[PDB]
Parts: sequence; C-alpha cells; structure tokens
Amino acid sequence: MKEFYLTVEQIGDSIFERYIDSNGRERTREVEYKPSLFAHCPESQATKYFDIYGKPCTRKLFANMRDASQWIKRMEDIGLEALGMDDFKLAYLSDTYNYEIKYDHTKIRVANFDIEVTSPDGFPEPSQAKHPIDAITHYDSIDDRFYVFDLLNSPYGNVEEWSIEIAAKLQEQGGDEVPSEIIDKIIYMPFDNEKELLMEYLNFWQQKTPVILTGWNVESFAIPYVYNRIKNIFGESTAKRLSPHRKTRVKVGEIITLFGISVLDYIDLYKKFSFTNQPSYSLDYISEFELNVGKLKYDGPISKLRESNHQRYISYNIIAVYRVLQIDAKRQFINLSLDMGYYAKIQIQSVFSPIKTWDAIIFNSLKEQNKVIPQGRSHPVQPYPGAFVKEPIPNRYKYVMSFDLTSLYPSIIRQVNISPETIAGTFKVAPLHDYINAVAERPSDVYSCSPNGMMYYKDRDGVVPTEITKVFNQRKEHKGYMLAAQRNGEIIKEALHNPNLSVDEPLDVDYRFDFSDEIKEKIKKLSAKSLNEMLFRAQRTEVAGMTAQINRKLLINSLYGALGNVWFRYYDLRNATAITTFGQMALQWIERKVNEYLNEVCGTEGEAFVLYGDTDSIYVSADKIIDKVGESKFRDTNHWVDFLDKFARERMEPAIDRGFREMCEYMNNKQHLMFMDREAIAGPPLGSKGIGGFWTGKKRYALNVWDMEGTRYAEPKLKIMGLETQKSSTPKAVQKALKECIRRMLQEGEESLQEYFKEFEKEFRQLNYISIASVSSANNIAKYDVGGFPGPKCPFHIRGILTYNRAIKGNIDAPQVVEGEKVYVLPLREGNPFGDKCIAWPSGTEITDLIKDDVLHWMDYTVLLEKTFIKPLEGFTSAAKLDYEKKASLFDMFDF
DNA sequence: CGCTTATGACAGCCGCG
DNA sequence: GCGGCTGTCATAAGA
Repeated sequence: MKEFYLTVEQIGDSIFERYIDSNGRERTREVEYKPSLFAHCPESQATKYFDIYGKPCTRKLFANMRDASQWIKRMEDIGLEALGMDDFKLAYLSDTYNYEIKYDHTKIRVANFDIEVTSPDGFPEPSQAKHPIDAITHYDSIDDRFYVFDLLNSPYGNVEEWSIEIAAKLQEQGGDEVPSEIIDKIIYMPFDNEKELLMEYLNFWQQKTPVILTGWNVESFAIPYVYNRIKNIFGESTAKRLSPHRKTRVKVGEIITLFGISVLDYIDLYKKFSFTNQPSYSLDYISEFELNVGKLKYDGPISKLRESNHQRYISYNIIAVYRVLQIDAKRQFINLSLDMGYYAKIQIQSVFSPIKTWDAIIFNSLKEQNKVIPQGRSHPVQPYPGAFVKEPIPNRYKYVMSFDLTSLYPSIIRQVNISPETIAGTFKVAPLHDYINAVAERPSDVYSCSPNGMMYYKDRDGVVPTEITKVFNQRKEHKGYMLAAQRNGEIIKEALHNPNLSVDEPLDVDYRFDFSDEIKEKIKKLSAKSLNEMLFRAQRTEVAGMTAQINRKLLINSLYGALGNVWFRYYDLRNATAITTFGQMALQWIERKVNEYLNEVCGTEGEAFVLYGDTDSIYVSADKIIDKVGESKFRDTNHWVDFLDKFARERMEPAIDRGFREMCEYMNNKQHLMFMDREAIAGPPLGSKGIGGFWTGKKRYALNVWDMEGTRYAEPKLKIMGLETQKSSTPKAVQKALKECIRRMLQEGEESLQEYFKEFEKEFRQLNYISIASVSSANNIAKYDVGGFPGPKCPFHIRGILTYNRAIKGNIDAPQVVEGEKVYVLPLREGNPFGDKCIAWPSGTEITDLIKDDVLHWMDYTVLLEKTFIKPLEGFTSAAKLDYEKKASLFDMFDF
C-alpha cells in the first residue's frame, strides 16, 4: 500500500517519525534531516528558484537543522531575508510524502480514555495529583476493545471486583444498562494496589501506543493527571514512558505535551467542527444534545460514589468513554481532522491552527512550482476596520426578504486579486460613501482596486487568490461526486423492488460519475446480494465526498482569519484592510441598488426598502411589493410567499447582478464574483393580526420565516437573533416564556400577547425556583472578595457567590462554588438572614439544605420577574409598537 | 499565533437649590 | 434622588 505518516517530531538534529510502511505495519524512525533554506542571489546567477515576487534565490542545503536555525539567526542580524520553510517538520513531511497521501484509518491507533480519582477535598488538581487514580477505561480503535483498570484497594476504601453481569442488567434490576453492543468488547482488569495498576497501564501503553489520543477534557485533566501521578510516585524518567520518544514538555498552566503523540481533546474538536455553541460544554450536556442520552446517573456526591456504589462507579467510567465514541460516530470529527491534516501535510493536531494549515498548503503548492516562500516577518498587532452593520430603525416589519452574498471575504480576494505579491500601488482615497454612490473618480483603469486605496495587478494570478480558487474548485469537484453518487442511490435502491434471482457479482463502476447507460439497466437485473453491495459501495462514495467537501469548506472560511493574523506568513495590514473595506462598500453599494430598483418598480420616490444589513446580508421590507398587488387578492400564506419568491428570482436577483456587475467595472476588478442569493422570506400568517417580525437594534431581531432558500416550511419557523431567548444567562422558564411571547407577537398579535403576559405574571410564583433563576459564570471571584464580603466594583453574580460562601461557611458537605464555573442566581428581599440582595449557588444542582428552605422564603419574585422577563419584553414590545399590557399610556414612548 | 461588531446588566462618578 | 457618562463583565453570531 501507499505509505503515510502517523506523527512527526523534531528533537535536536533529528526528525522522529511514526508511520505505516508499505506492508501496513506501524514503524518508527529517526532521521538526520537536512533542511534547505534560501537567500536572494544576483540575476547573473543561474538558478531555478524564485520567491513569489519573481526575485531569484539560491538554495542552501544544511548539514543539520541546528545549522539552519543558526543561519536564520545570522541572517536576521545582518538584516537580509532568510527564505523557505523554517518549520522543518513541514519540510520533512513535504519531502518524504510528495504525493497525495491515501491513508487507511484502520491502521491508525486512536485511543479514547478517561480516568476517575476519588477526592474528598475538592477537585483533584492535575499539577499536584495528590490523590490515587482508582479507575481507567481506555478504548483502542485497532483492537476495538474497552480496557478497564480498576483499583480495588485505596486509602479511600476497599471494594469488590466490578461485575459485568450486573453492568448489563437494567436499572430496575440494580444494573447499569451498559449497552449490549460493547458489553462483549470490555476487558476488565482489577488491581490490589495503585502502583500495580499504573505500571500495568504504562506497560499496556508501550504495547499499544496511541497515535491519536482523545477523550473528553483529556488534555486538561486525564493526561496531566496520569503523567503527574506516575511522576510523583515513580520517577519522572518513568512518567516519560508515556511518550513513545521519552520526551515531554509543559505549556500554559499544566498542559503536558507528549512527543510522538497527537492529542485531539474531543472537547476542542467539538468547539471547532460542530459550530453550534452550546450553553454548557460538559460531556453530559453535549451527549444529551447529540445522542438524547447523557452520562450514567448516580446517587450522592461523586466523591463518595466509589465507596457507596463501586459497581456504578466503574460502569460510569466506561459509559463516559462510550458516549464520546458515540458522538464521534455521529460527527466524525476525528475522521475530519485526519483528512484535513493529511491534506495540508501537517501534524494532525495542527488542524486547530488555520495559520499552520494554510501555511502548509501554500508551501507545498509553491514548492511544486520551485517557488520559495517569504520569511515570516514580525508585525505589530494593529486593529483595522471590520464588517459593516447598518443601524436599523427600531420597528415592526410585516413582510421581509433577506439576501446573502456567498463566501464574501474569500470571493473578494479572488475578485480583487488580493495578495502580498500582487500589490501594484495606491491611489487617492475619497470618502467611502463617495464610492458607494459612485460619485468619486474611478480609482484606476489599469489595476484592480479596493476602496481603501490599494491597487492590484490584473495581469497576474496572485498566490493567495490562486490557492483559494483551487480549494473552491475541489469543493464543487468532490461535491459533484457525491452528487451523482446520490442519483445512483435510487438506481440501485429501486433496483431491489423488482430485480432478478440471477446469481451474479457486483459490477465495477465509479459511483463518482453518473452510471453509463451502457451499464445502467445492466444492473437492474442482478441478484439480491450484489444489489445490496451496489448501494453499499455508493454509500462509501457519497460519504467520502462529504468529508472532502466539508473539509474544503472549513479551509475556505478560515483563510481570512489567517490573513488577518500578524503571525501568518502572507499577512499584510493593507491587504486585510482592503478586504473588509471592499466588503463594506459592496454591501452598501448593493443596498443602494436594491433601493433604487424597488423605488422605480413601485413608482415610489427615495423610499428605504433595505431595513438592515450585516456583513454580507441585507433585509428588505416587502410591504410595498405586497400592496402593489393587494393583500386581499391572495388565497393563503403560501400564495404571497410564492409571489415574493418569484419576484425575487426573476426581478431582484437580475437587478442585483447588474448592480454588482457595475461595481466590478468601477473598481476595475479582475473578475466579478459578488453573487447574492435570496435567503429567507418572512411575514405574518395571512388573515392574522400578527406582525411577521421586528428589530430592536443591531444584531437584535425576530422573523416568522416561511421559506429558506427554496425549502418551504410546513409550519413557520421563528428566526430570533440576539434577544434574551438566545442567552444562556436567561432563566429556563423565562427563556421559553419570552419565545412564546415573540411567537404570539409575530403570528397572532397584540391581544394574544397580552393574554399570555397576564397569565405568566399570575403563575410566576408557582414555577420551580431553579427554572426562574438566571445563570452566570464565576470569574475573578478573588478579585472582588474581601474576607467573605464584596469588594469595590463587585459584580452582581459574584456578590451572590460570596453570600453563599458565608451562609455555608463551616460545611464541607454543602456544594462549594469553584471558579470559572456556572452558577444560579436569585435576588433576595431586604432583611434576609444572608445579609445581601442576592445569593448564587453552583448550577446543575439544587440549593443544599440548611439554606434552601430559607432561600425559597426570601427570594424576591417581583425583582426576579421585572429584571429577567418584563425588562426585555418591554424592549421587544417598544420596538414593535405593541403593548403587552392594556391601558398603557401612549406618551410613555416620548422623551419628556 | 486556538477575531470584530454589538447589546445589555451593573457599579461608580458628576451635577443640580 | 435620577440623568448622562465611563468602565467591567457576560454573551451572541459568522468568519
């Protein structure tokens, strides 16, 4: 098979690499890699190497990486550019694997683990690791087995072996409901003492050294804990065996790095490739959201679970590891990482760095062309203008249609041809609004321009534009294979309804391309076995395409980040500013065009149809459009929705393309790529007193959407942005009551809203105290505390945390409030035994007794309702010109 | 090296018969 | 006592 690398490391003058050889077996090697860097030479010197600016360069081969680094140091002192890939690991990978690498995941050892550490005195700090490790569950992808290390005797108790029979039984039967699909994949290993467990674990680790190591929070807890525990008991020399190269290091805080291993903490792979931003990121919360089943439940505090119910303790450890494997089975984020890393030829963990990923992609691309990359330069962090957001007029908007530009920044780079080596010059910049209204002199009739004053060559392809354009082509390329493979999805599926009993074999065709009609019906006459393999193959294909297509998308959207980053090799302040300023002009330019077109077709004069714009989207009020045809002439909702849809497709879009076409010629851009697509269509139900939507201000609105990019909803979906209903700090009961308030406003009207509001006020005091409590995170708690009391400028939540501390000062059983975590908050009436206006206890749990009964007795309902429900509702209703309460004065809306 | 553009909940001034 | 400001802190998109 085709060889590929697993991990790579640089230690001194050697490159340590683990990899899969042609035979498919994992191997390791040390190589005295000789790097090459470059320097500018004279034109008279014959060479084949040129920097991206066309300047000639001489290749300097060094005897070892240390000499290369030394040379770079000398060049900086002399003041002359040192060109080439200074990260020798990338160079080595590029040189060793100069070809599209095909990898076989079944050969990559992926370890998923989790440990448990009983601790009476609070969270067991990894940097100390003062407590024994009493449980370890380590899943290995190659053996597809769950290895469980159980400590029977510890200073905290002696227990009996864990029972797999009891683990499989149901809850009602005293069991742990450990899934039957892993029950046979568990290898149990009990131990008499801790030293025997760690040493057996460490030995196990040497025999099955992980390539990719993941799990939940493993980088911040499990890995550092295991490392330090071993180091503290045995020597550091023993702890270093956790690294296949016996080499480790420490980073920010207590982040241990194990050379020869790629750590991909699943908690990070989630906060990166899932894009959903959950309120909480605990394995329990995430597991519920993705699998509709969280971690195993248990009674009492975790610090006492091992001694009170060791059976459940071990099963809990095994489930925690399985949940992560289940989520991955759904998100496939590990597979993605591998795919992206192998694509850019970087260490798998670098996938977390857009800068490193793009650096490697451009580097390998330029290498094939014999070009030499620029030297990374030092750049002062300098803030520059970003996206444009229009200030909306607070109000209700009955009918709205939004339009979004596709891949704005990446497109702008291509259109204007922005790149460091394509910079051609500058021009006198006029006020941005002069360009938006096309009253300013045309910037240049020779170069491609950006409203910030930069001019670019049109006669040459830029390094960046070209590189981004290639990923765009690979995108539609792969998204084209799984597109046709989808067509074959029915040619094979439906071929099972009325096939034949002819015993045959599965044909050899490429599902990437449409099935040839010369073999089309040839398949509609095979056995039940082959046909079930014909669709099986079509699955691998239609799925493989997804990963590639998704990876290309992630790269495309992360390019701008890198370009704005001073640590990026191709960074340039002018270029980053050219991108955002252009985007700012484009959005406002098109806003002007849409208004101009809609006024003309409506006979109106200087009317504002665009009510809001943000970055690459605009929202248009369609009331005039609807009235132009009369609202009473529509049969139902779907009727006017079909009308606006049609009007957008055959009237607005063409007018938009014409508008952007003009802007491209005005800035004399290299190529027109400003494409807008109708996004949403929103409005109230036909025949209702509802208000399709409203805006309170920037980033704050709600719309009753009926259609999104062509897909018509059976029922209108609320699209809410920025309002408290979207805030994790908003109490549960209130978050849903605020949503129902908005739904009623958009779909049913004022009266319905007032009816609900009244009922909710009446029944507020009957809601669970946990559902009506706001949530917040405890930060800098030690910055505003003065001996149990609040210091100067002490936040409200933090003030409540202290009130809790004091009230529980002297109890170790009651839940303590740690830092950086989330906590519930509740206001208290004046004259409470807590001597404060509020109290806050840890989240996810109920108020410990001894104070619970009192809290419920002193909690201020009035203030709670007013502060979390009424205040924000009034914000929505004021903007929407609605009253949530009868007999409300009209003058209250005026300033004095 | 794994940021902008924003809003809102509070705290703490200054000023005014 | 509140305005009308100036900070700190806490939170969402999208790239």
